[PDB]
Amino acid sequence: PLHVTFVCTGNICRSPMAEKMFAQQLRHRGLGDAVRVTSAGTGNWHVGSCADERAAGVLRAHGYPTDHRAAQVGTEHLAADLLVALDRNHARLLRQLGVEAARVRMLRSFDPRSGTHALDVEDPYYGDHSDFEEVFAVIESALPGLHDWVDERLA
Ligand SMILES: [Cl-]
Repeated sequence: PLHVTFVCTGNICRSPMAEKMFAQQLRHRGLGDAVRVTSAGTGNWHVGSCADERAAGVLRAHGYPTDHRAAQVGTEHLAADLLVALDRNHARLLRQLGVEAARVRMLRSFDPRSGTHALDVEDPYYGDHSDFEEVFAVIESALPGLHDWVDERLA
């Protein structure tokens, strides 16, 4: 059972959205039981909390699940086959956490339009609904490449 996890700071906005969106797609693709998808944060001040409301609101609006319980990065996540970081600071930390460079990758690097220098997924925490809608757009735009990665592994 392949294991892919998404990582941001608080695990209440960006990472949780990626997790659910990806999970959903995997389900549509009949790959539900082949891949395990989670998300965790580098910080510990939101641990156990539900996903940010504005985040849930956008997921809901697009028909995605919103059930979520924030977790801090732990042994569980550090053991995933692929750690996907939302921005480059998350990437730096997972790296300092012991994960080898190759198992750590930024979400946008999977965007089919991405260049060599991956882009951060801007944090929408200090904005409103539209900002999360934007983040959804950015994430949706990146996931396809993550699917290519999964397909390859499952083969
Ligand atoms: Cl967050």
